[PDB]
Amino acid sequence: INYYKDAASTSSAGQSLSMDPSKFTEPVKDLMLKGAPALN
Amino acid sequence: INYYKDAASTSSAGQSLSMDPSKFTEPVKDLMLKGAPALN
Amino acid sequence: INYYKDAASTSSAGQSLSMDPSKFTEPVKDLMLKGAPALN
Amino acid sequence: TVASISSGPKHTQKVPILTANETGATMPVLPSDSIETRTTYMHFNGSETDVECFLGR
Amino acid sequence: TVASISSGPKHTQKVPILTANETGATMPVLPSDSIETRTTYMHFNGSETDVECFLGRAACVHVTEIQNKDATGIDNHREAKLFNDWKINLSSLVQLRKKLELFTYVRFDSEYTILATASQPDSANYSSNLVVQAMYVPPGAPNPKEWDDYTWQSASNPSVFFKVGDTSRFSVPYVGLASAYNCFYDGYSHDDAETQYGITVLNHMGSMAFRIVNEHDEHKTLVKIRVYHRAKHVEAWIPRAPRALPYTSIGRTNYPKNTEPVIKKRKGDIKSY
Amino acid sequence: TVASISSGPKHTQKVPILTANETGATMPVLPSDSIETRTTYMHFNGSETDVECFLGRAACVHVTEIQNKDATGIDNHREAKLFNDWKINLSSLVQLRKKLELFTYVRFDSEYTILATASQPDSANYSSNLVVQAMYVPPGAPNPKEWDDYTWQSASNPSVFFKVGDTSRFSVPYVGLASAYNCFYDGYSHDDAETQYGITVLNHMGSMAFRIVNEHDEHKTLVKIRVYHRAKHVEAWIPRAPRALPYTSIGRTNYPKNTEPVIKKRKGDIKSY
Amino acid sequence: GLPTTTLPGSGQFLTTDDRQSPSALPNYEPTPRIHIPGKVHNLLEIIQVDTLIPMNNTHTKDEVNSYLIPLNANRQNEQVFGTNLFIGDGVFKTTLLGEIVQYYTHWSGSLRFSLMYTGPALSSAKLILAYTPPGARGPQDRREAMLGTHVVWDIGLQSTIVMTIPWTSGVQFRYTDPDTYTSAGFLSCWYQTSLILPPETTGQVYLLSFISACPDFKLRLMKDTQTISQTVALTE
Amino acid sequence: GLPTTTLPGSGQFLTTDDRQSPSALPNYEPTPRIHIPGKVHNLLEIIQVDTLIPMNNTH
Amino acid sequence: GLPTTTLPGSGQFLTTDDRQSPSALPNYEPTPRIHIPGKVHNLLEIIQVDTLIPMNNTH
Amino acid sequence: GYSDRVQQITLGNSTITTQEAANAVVCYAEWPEYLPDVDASDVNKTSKPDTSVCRFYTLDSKTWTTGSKGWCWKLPDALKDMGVFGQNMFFHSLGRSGYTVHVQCNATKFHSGCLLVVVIPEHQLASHEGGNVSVKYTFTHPGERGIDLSSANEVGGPVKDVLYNMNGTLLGNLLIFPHQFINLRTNNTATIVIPYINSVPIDSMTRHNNVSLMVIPIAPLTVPTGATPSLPITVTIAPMCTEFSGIRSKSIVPQ
Ligand SMILES: COc1ccc(N2CCN(c3cccc(C)c3)CC2)nn1
Ligand SMILES: COc1ccc(N2CCN(c3cccc(C)c3)CC2)nn1
Repeated sequence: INYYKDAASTSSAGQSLSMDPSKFTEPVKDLMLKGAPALN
Repeated sequence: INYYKDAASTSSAGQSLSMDPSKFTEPVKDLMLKGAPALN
Repeated sequence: INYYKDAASTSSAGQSLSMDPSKFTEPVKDLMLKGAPALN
Repeated sequence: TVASISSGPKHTQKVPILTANETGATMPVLPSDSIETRTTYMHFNGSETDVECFLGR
Repeated sequence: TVASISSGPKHTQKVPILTANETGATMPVLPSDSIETRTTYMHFNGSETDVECFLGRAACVHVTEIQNKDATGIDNHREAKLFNDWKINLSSLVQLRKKLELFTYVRFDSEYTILATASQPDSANYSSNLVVQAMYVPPGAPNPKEWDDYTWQSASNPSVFFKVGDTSRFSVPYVGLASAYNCFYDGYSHDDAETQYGITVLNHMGSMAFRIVNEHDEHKTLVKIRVYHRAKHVEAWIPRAPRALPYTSIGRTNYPKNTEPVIKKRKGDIKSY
Repeated sequence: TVASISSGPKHTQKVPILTANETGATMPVLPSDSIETRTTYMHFNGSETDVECFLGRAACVHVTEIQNKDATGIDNHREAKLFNDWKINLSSLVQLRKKLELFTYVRFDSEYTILATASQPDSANYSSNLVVQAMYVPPGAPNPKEWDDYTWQSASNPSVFFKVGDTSRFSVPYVGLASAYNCFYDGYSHDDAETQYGITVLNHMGSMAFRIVNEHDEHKTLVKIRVYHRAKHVEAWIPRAPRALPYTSIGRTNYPKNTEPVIKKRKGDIKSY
Repeated sequence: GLPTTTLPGSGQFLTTDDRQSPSALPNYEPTPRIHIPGKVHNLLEIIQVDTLIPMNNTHTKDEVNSYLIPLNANRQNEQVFGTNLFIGDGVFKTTLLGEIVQYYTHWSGSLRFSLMYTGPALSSAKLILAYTPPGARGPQDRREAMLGTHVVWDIGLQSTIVMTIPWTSGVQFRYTDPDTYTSAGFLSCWYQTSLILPPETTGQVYLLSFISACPDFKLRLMKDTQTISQTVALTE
Repeated sequence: GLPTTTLPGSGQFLTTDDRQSPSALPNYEPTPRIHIPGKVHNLLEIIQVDTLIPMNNTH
Repeated sequence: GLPTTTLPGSGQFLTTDDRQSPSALPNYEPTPRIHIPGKVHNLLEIIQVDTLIPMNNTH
Repeated sequence: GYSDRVQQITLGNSTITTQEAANAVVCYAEWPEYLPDVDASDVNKTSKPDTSVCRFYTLDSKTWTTGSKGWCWKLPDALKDMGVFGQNMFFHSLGRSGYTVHVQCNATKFHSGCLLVVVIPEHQLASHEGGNVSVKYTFTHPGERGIDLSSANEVGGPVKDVLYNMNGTLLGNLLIFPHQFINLRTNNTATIVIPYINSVPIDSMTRHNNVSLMVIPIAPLTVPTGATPSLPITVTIAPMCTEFSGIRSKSIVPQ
């Protein structure tokens, strides 16, 4: 129950439960498959 | 939920969301169309 | 009504109403029947 | 809500920027009447300028 | 539920009262196996003997003390009780300890309650109003050194601010490394020839830090902190023999030498009533 | 969810453990690519590492102080701490600062908490009860000059009145000019040859003004204000390397000269354990 | 008027509680969000990116050189480097992994340790990396080392080798601040055959080493880092 | 009696909060509204009317 | 703002009361339970196991 | 027969071929794109010179020697003088751009050495003076010359200490930023595609640089016996999806 009118006044947000490290761990242009050779 | 009986005791009103500047910006008797000459 | 998000914050648990002393009072490998001889 | 629409070159006989202020009106001229604009949205309602808000603290 | 059924005379070849205790069992014998009984009902559920109930009331687990005074020229705040930590543990006070050690492994959430009262043992014009800060400094975190360190910013560490005379209350989930808390541990932290023995080597939940936020007034004020602990959501495994001798140390089973006989000697014979 | 799957001997032409790190990727190698594993489940969600959780607890962001005393003959209230402003910023204290600067841009609502406690360092008959007023003087608003200016009428400016010893609490929406708060800014406010460099030229959210509403009693009373800040509704973009050297200034990245080696030197060889 | 009773804890301020508050700026409209590449949601997302380990810690002031593990041509049987696995201390401590682990009290999971070789292309080498699970001492010679988790690495076209320290543990969580009961083992590396340089070439070659966490990883019970402190508030 | 806990901020007065209050004049009937030309709803309505700029500020 | 009245007993701490509290460690995930033989639920379960009586108390 | 190894990038009227690549990085896995209306604020139609600005400019070459500490360029600064890109830059009030960065360094199979090529969004530098000394404008706008981390401290300039990234963070952790290594034994180029990253939809190109490109030797250069002890490093950069807005008189900037 929100007792207040504005959105800033609500409690903390709830877990992204998004999670996708590939923008950070695999930003390569041509896809790399694990197990296939790195450099062909 | 109002806890009180009288109307003065309720919280602030809620946004007019009315908004019509023409009583102030265009109080002319004969309508002016933008693009048409001001004085004919 | 829980007012809080985490489970640790809820009140005491509610009675097991489990109760089974046999793991402590009769942990014998071959079942003993009351009334039958203890050692055959 | 659009804050500005897209508008391109103009070569008209219809000039929205020439007016006669002696009339007492403020003609509703916009950026797109005199330069070439691109679309943009308002993203805003004018909530905090409501008179209830202005006199309500 | 019947507590006793009706039972009459018996002249059988089926004797439920003769058993062999060498087997390790406690055979479930009842009054009606050996006298003539009448029906009676239980009228009772055994509600208040549930382990949740047994371990579920607040017990005092710790009393410490800090003072508000001018720290000017104090070379060791910790030592002046300008602030004080509490290497957290429940073995300190014996009442709750004997209760928990009826079990080998225990698992439960804790709901702590902190009462703080002030004392002004020497001439003051008044009673000041102090705010205590209690900050949980888990292992691996900077440890205060002064009573107003950067530490006390406690940007990542849960801390509660309450007023002396009031009480603070907050529960914490079960923060054991394992699946349950060991009440006993017959091991070492590694195969070292001189490393400690027992639980102590598991009890490593950090320490609680207390301090007054207020600067000093003209008089000195003693604030004494009492921490209460209530187990909620209790789970207990493997019952053990109750503690008979007195305790000597947090975390070891050791009893004092030349202790006194714990079994009351008869005033009379074996035959005495 | 499985944390590890079962995997057995391998004799392949398909080698997942040989890679080329020059590419910039971190290939997702697992225990089961190089040893024989058994199934195990995660039993865990990663809840407490969510950025909302990481930045979502209150951190102390500012400690200031004001006093209640007779202003008679004071030529500069601001200077007597009759009242005190706080050119608002979060770079002041380092605990929360290192946490935020793990990200480049951050966006979130703030929930501030203000604790005020009083001190009476020199002889008083009693402890008075003071009411603090905290008024947010955004940029472009009249700035107090005296501790009881027309300013403090604060007819259009949000202000909160609470009692010393108590706490005040109120949150404010994300009031950034941009779409997010910059944690870093490699720019200037204009192409001037001598204009400042860095964030400072963006941090322009005004300042918070504190004062006691009470007139003076016979003694003097020191009131020390602590502002706590909790981010709610957090959004963070572009992770960066954590801060290694100490901080020297609000808003610049500058570290101190002749600082000390931040990497611990081995006591022994590269070969040492 | 509805009858109430207040409980113990009333009026306290717990920095970790999460409740509603009045907005000081009623009706204010925040700036629209625009799109920005790079959003982070979990610290678990970022500790999977690998970063360099200053393994060569033996210097006396921080230098680019403590990131370089040297290799000697023609040595046989010998040991390249050694370290314990207290990820919250020592070599690991300044790495991004080390640096984040320090915001939490407990960790569990697998680690990924990789080595990228930088020697001339016409050279060759075979190294063995060994993980020694808790309970034994840091290995003292390859024979000892090779009886635990190990990978023979053959230096080739494929420049990096990724070793995983699989989670080997009784207790399901360890402390990030070094603790005995909770300790994780040792990591060592030895020549399997030996580094061989081509003609016209000379000197030491170096390996770069990285550390990142497997998707396996768990961190819990947040706390304050020993990695940052201060003595007076900063100002502008 | 229902159990409660009070949070930080209890008793504060925030000049910008918006809540209910008891009416001091229970049951009073305000004067009827009559029509008046000119009602303003938003300050945004009025800043669109143009006004003169003292551009020649040099006096 | 809803009107309330506080009753006698407000603010007391009764070591035996059972209510909710804020968690100090929001969002923390406890270690999984594994199976352990021997769980006790009631003290009534254990007082049915017999134990020896030092009847010969005369020492 | 496609290898990760050979590549061709054609952009405008200019083409690059590499026969020894190591894939390419696209920052944060996003490719440069123009500014959508939903994200727009300024009402001005923007100018998109296309092929006259989105081509490859090769900056002047650097020389890696055994004593090199590393070099740093800022964008869009480094290009402030390249062809029509630069003119547009000084002539509009606002502009926005992504880039393709191609760093080149070839040697032989007897050399060793490894460079880190990294892009840091919002790289705010530190003053070597400490305290709250600022870093003057000119110092953070080196132009095509970039900053040479082995040059001497100057007054009003930034600190040039490599183990600290010019800001109080450790060299070892730069790997959290989009980056690629050039290891003579593997690699001979590094290519990174940079999408536009800012907290505003469009900004000024002269008062704010939005990325620093940094090339840092990490494993020292080691040449074969009696080889000349140095290699040149060349940086070629191409603006991509560039848009300029708010045209006028032509900015005048310090120095
Ligand atoms: C021997 O059994 C136990 C049982 C519980 C227990 N702990 C002590 C630490 N405690 C704790 C945990 C988190 C925060 C705070 C303040 C205290 C939880 C209970 N310690 N030992
Ligand atoms: C560097 O990042 C940030 C992040 C948040 C922040 N602000 C400071 C000002 N603050 C604020 C805004 C409105 C009213 C009051 C009292 C304080 C909001 C958070 N400043 N810098």
